[PDB]
Amino acid sequence: HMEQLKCCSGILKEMFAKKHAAYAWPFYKPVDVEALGLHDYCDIIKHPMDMSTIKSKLEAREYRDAQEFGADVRLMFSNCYKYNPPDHEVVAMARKLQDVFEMRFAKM
Ligand SMILES: CCOc1cc(=O)n(C)cc1-c1cc(NS(O)(O)CC)ccc1Oc1ccc(F)cc1F
Repeated sequence: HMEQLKCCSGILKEMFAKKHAAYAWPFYKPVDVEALGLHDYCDIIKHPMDMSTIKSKLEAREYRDAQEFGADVRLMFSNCYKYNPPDHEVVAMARKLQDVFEMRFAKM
């Protein structure tokens, strides 16, 4: 249980690294509704998620097991697929970052 949570920090650190930075940058900080002009984001997305919030929740003790961590990382991607159109640039970036997460998260 304790060993799994330490590995979860390693997955988040890889996602934050310069290697994946080209498609991981719109997921670093929370979705800015006022700056981008996304008036209906809070209406459609009920539970918003970002890499900084997952990092903060992990830095504390919000997740009991790795499954709770995974559910939050998958929520971040699910929010991107629900709100944005299927042909948007951020959707393709979410798929590439999910490919990185799913590969490392499965190997534990
Ligand atoms: C209209 C798309 O807006 C978003 C919806 C969404 O679901 N996500 C996860 C992110 C963004 C998003 C948020 C920020 N700015 S921010 O400070 O909030 C985060 C750094 C910056 C870019 C963002 O996306 C893109 C927008 C245009 C483009 F050409 C490619 C993009 F990738």
